[PDB]
Amino acid sequence: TALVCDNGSGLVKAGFAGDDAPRAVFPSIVGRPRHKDSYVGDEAQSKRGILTLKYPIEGIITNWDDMEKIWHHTFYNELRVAPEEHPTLLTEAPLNPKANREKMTQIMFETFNVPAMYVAIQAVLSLYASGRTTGIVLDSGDGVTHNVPIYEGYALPHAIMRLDLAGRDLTDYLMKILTERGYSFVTTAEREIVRDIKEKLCYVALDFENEMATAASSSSLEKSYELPDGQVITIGNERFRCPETLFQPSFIGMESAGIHETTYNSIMKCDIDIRKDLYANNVMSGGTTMYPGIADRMQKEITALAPSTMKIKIIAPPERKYSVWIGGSILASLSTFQQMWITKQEYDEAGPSIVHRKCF
Amino acid sequence: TALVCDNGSGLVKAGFAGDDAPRAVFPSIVGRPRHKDSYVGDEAQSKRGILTLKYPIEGIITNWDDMEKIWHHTFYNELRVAPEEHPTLLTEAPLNPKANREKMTQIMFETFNVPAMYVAIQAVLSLYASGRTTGIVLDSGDGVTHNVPIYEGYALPHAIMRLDLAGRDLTDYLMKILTERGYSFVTTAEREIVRDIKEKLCYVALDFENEMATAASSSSLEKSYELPDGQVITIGNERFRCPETLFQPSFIGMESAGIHETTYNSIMKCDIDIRKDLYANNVMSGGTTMYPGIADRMQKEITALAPSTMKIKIIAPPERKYSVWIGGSILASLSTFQQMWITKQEYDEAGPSIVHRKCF
Amino acid sequence: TALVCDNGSGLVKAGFAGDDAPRAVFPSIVGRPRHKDSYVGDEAQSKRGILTLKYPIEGIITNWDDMEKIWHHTFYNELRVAPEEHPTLLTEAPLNPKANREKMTQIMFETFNVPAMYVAIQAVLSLYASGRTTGIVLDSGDGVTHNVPIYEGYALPHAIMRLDLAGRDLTDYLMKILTERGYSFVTTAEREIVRDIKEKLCYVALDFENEMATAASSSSLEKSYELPDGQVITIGNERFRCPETLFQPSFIGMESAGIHETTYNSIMKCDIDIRKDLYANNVMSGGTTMYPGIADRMQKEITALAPSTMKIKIIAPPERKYSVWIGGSILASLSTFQQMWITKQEYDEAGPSIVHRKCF
Amino acid sequence: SGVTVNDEVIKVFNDMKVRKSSTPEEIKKRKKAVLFCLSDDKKQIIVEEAKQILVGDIGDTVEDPYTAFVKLLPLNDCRYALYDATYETKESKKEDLVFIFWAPESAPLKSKMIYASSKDAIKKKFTGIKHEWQVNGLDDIKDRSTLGEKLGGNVVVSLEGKPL
Amino acid sequence: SGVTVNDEVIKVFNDMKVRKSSTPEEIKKRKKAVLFCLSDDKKQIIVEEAKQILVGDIGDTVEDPYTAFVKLLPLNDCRYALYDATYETKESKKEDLVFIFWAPESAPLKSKMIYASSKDAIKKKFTGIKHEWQVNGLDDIKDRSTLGEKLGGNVVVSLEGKPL
Ligand SMILES: Nc1ncnc2c1ncn2[C@@H]1O[C@H](COP(=O)(O)OP(=O)(O)O)[C@@H](O)[C@H]1O
Ligand SMILES: Nc1ncnc2c1ncn2[C@@H]1O[C@H](COP(=O)(O)OP(=O)(O)O)[C@@H](O)[C@H]1O
Ligand SMILES: Nc1ncnc2c1ncn2[C@@H]1O[C@H](COP(=O)(O)OP(=O)(O)O)[C@@H](O)[C@H]1O
Ligand SMILES: [Mg+2]
Ligand SMILES: [Mg+2]
Ligand SMILES: [Mg+2]
Repeated sequence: TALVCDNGSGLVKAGFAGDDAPRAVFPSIVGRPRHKDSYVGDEAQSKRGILTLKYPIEGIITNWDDMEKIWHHTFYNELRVAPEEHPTLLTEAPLNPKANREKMTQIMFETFNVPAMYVAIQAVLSLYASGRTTGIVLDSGDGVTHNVPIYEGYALPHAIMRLDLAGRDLTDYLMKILTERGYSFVTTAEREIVRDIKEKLCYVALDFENEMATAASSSSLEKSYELPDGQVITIGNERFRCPETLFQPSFIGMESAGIHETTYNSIMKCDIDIRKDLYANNVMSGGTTMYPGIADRMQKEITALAPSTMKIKIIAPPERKYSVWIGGSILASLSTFQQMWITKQEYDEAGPSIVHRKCF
Repeated sequence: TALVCDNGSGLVKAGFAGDDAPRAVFPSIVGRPRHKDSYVGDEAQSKRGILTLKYPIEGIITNWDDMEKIWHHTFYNELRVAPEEHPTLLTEAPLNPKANREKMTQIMFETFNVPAMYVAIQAVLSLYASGRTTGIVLDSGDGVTHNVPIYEGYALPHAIMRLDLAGRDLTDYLMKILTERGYSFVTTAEREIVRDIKEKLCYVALDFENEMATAASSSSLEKSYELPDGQVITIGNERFRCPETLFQPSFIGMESAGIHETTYNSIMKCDIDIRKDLYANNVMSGGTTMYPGIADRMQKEITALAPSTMKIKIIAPPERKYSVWIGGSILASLSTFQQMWITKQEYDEAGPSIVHRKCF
Repeated sequence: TALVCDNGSGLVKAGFAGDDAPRAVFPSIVGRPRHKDSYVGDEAQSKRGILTLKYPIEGIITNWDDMEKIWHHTFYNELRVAPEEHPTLLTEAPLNPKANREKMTQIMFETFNVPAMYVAIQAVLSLYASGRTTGIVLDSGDGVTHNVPIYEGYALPHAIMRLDLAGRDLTDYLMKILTERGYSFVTTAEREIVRDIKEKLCYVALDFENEMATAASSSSLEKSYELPDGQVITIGNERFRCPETLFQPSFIGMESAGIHETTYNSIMKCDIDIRKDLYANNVMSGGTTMYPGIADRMQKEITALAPSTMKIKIIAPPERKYSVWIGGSILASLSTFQQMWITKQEYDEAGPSIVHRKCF
Repeated sequence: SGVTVNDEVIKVFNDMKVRKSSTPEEIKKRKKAVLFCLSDDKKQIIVEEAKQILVGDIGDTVEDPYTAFVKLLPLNDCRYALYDATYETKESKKEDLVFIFWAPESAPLKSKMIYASSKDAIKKKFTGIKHEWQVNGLDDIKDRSTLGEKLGGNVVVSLEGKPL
Repeated sequence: SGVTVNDEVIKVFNDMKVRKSSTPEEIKKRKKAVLFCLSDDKKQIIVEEAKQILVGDIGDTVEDPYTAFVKLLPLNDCRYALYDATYETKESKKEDLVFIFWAPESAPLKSKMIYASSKDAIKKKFTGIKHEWQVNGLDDIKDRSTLGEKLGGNVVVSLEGKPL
């Protein structure tokens, strides 16, 4: 048995190795009162008008006194097993600095007293769970969007693009374009409802001008959602105007390239001989690539940038929301993985420096 | 032993803790002659043609020189025990200002010299005595009608509705619609008789138009009441035309919402996630919710306003007339409540400021 | 000659261009009977117990069958001139959607048959009438409060904050804190009197704790107001406890930031090089910034948030109540503005699409 | 406001909230459902002696862990309870524990008031318990679908192995 | 309750309520004050023939438009009237038109009853007229300050160009 605790940007996924899906999915929030000392995860999302909300993984761990709270809430209150009897796999973002990879290993052995651990990369486990070892991985989470080109099982660090537009800034834009209709969502509990409208009713337009010109005359588009108190709100052309922010970031007012051009400027930054085996192997993951019609829009927009003799292929697996977690649940439930781990005795004879040697 | 003195809007209920019902029930009146200096409670209701009647709790205490009279009449002349040997629980209305909660504590310790006291909220003790800690409390008294939504044992102060239509304005309307028949009730002693017709013979119509159209042809409706001098008055369709003022306040000429719409506009003013556990837990109390057929009319009228997928449930307990008092008689007769009280030594070392700290 | 009709959130201001102040100031209300068909403006404020009141500009126009009533009442019954012989400037709120800007132009040319029109932005005309083209505009009206940062004559749309706390929710809070004293204001005609107590006797406390601790012992604070029937009500510490809701919205029970922090979170959302020329040029407008001591409180509270080397300056002009209207009365009475307008012939050759081209 | 919780209650809560490495004998002695009551003089919340469901008694004497939990509760008196729920959502298979405040409408007022004022005194000591559920009438707890209504509403698809 | 208003009255009201583009000759032929009376057989409200004040006659023959309006009204008979008021408030300069029901105490009862029952029949046809003002005694209309009392009370600062 082994615990797999994915250190998400906006959702901590955690479960036991060998399961198909994580047991615990909860926000990466530590909330403190404005004037119990700290509320963690779903408790700080439930309370209203009294808390100030902080994120310790707002994709690189910023605050280690808040991150210890998040992990204490994962083992005891959500997984429901003691950490000193279970080995604990963890995950880190691409481009994580070397000092942050040692402090993540020191907390598991000194604070939580784990018997063994391991730390993997979030982009590599997404590519291995699409049956590939070479391919560019679009990992679009809640708080950060990465393009990681991987050639033969090793991510190329100078070519890793990072876009700061991600699915959290689509929630806080969907509260603006539904305020245009008249639905004045503004509270913390009315942000979770907008985030659940986003999952169930948004989709990416194949062409934005011909869809928005069809949105005036057609009645097929308009949907009806039912709120927690049974009121019915009617969403119209805000279904495709929200995830189109990922392809045109000028809607949310930033000058950054879209996800069809940070993908292209990450293939062009790789060596000349390996670009053809990255054009034909775009692999997607994370919660924000779950929209329908986004594999059909990424293929169209990259093909318009890329030269004409190259084969552009976007691979979207159907369980890509949790592919970083599912890849760490297969790999830690292997019976031949039992000597791969970093044991507590190897920490006692080499300190935090062990993590670079065995979790490369 | 402990005294429980409920500071009623039109009836002071008072008794000893551990009894099922209050020993003393008397009006909240101080009467003074037009030209003994002041008559209190039943004395000022008995005298005629010579007194001007004043109310100090006409639900928030207005006059503290008249309220000291009311409480002096409760301890000595009605309870019949000295206050300096008995601890004294008191009650306050919802939305009572912070200065009025300190002056209520200063009078008990400095004027009456109580050994200990406590002050509770009238809406919270009504909800706890229906076996709930979350639910909207319709507290319809003599002089004021409150809707207090309570979530997890704490009343939400921005959502507390107050309607100024209450059971006292139904007495002074029943003297008008029995003047239509020819029974010229006009004196002070002929107002108490009209108030006793109201208790024994009024009921809420399930549908007003089909009951009033049945009232012309049917002989089942018409009742006969016997006055203190043995004369027999015959009341007809003024049985359901009186408490229908609570559902249509345009009868008594005010523009205010009825008690089936101030209840709804107090659930809609609460946060979106908790409204479903207020729709299914309407709890009633006070003397003016005692009419038969009012739990069956509140369910019908709120269901016609509320959205269709929400479960509307009205809970009427059978002893709801004194549920604020009975809840303070159980809670002050507990043997483990003996360190909860505010003692006289804690007043001497912290002044009136102690009441906020220990009677929250 | 030209008409300038400001489409207010709670007060339609309208007059002829070249005048110093609007001829017509009346509420944005269409009232309909519960069971003439519709009463508009002051007629629906005068009638009592029989009307249900609706707002079509409750700052973005919601109902176009009610907004046609409001404008029909402005031209004929209040301005007193026929619209087909006078060109008509109009105003729109910041963040008004593109479809609502075309329907506003279609009604003027097809229903009212104007010879020419123009549509301006309410925040830009407030900044130009303080002698600036760069500066953050706090526009606090009756129903909505905007912070619009403007750099070189163009409002930055991603940085425009909108707070839903505004001067209408201070009237409905002043009816609660004067109910604490005993003045039971509850009717529609007793809401206009509370709204006139608010104009003449409220002020913003420089420090709330030292003013409210002075309010217990001092006799300088307490004022006396005289009602329409000659009765005298005495207001105490409800003079500064009412507009302090704008700086602490937890009093009215919402979790939103105050107007000293929605101003700060609108400067921080603008580009890094232009924030110093927004800190030193805060400009205020609208009816709800008219309180005395609010330019001295906004400077204190923004300085406590902002870094210490930045110069915080709040500019309050003395005629800021009507600065959006006065700026449209100067600009439409210019003799060189006569080719700026959208004529009826330009509507006939380009439809509603003309408004984007010439009223940018 | 009165009553404190006994330290034998907190030991039963720590056997349910955090589970730990167990023999196949001892994992059949964990508690699926526990009822907490009040002592004879009404000063302390205690663990009720012979009203509990073990995990090892499921599938044999107890056919279903939820239908045999509704039958524990007395219909003329009030209880706290603590139920370890097993539910599968649309995307994930979960397991959390539910605090039930049972207070029927047929109970006397001296047993309805004394638990409503003591609920905050036993909830504070139960760290990390997410699902509170007050229950009054039998009809609100008896059906299987009304537990899955509090747990996820419309996203639960299998509660205690049975589909909804 | 009886009398109807003649269609020559409604034409005079539409010349006052909505003004329109006018030559400097024609804007001096708009009406500042008009008196409406009853016909000889008392079936219809008519425009009275030679009791009216024009806008063009102000500043010459009529020195002041309000002092020369009080002198039109008969002291032994009743009238409706219609006065286009010019008033400046504290913050704004306005112009609205006032419906005056003149019915003095020295008039006979057959001329006091027949206008009080016919007032609702001529008010309904006057759309959008805000300021109703019944007047009985001379002393209540004669002073300038008692018009500004009905119009704004204490917020009027200049009525017909003269300060109050
Ligand atoms: N079906 C969906 N459609 C669109 N967005 C979704 C969907 N499901 C989840 N999301 C979003 O994905 C984000 C969480 O993705 P995740 O990969 O877990 O992020 P992270 O690992 O950065 O915490 C949230 O913003 C969430 O709203
Ligand atoms: N059976 C009854 N039916 C209707 N009204 C009743 C009944 N019994 C009492 N009342 C009324 O209830 C009011 C007193 O209720 P109470 O809750 O004691 O008020 P308060 O606490 O505001 O003094 C009086 O107006 C009384 O006439
Ligand atoms: N002197 C004043 N002090 C405080 N509030 C005022 C004052 N004068 C007007 N107001 C308020 O300002 C609001 C109207 O402002 P306005 O800018 O016209 O709003 P809108 O344009 O949104 O209709 C009303 O709530 C009114 O009570
Ligand atoms: Mg992720
Ligand atoms: Mg009461
Ligand atoms: Mg405005």
